[PDB]
Amino acid sequence: SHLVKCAEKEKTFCVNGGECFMVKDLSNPSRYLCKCQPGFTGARCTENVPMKVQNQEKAEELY
Repeated sequence: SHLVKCAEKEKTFCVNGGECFMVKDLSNPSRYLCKCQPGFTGARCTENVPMKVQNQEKAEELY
């Protein structure tokens, strides 16, 4: 059940720099495990989420 890196055809399975791996064991089809970037959600790590206090746009988080 080792985390072997997804082949190029599959590395796109997780986006936004999501480091795609696959649980290498002779049971599952190709069950994925993606070490996604801090502040992403969804199966494919498609939707970004608050990295900062991403709501206080007035606060000096933007600039």
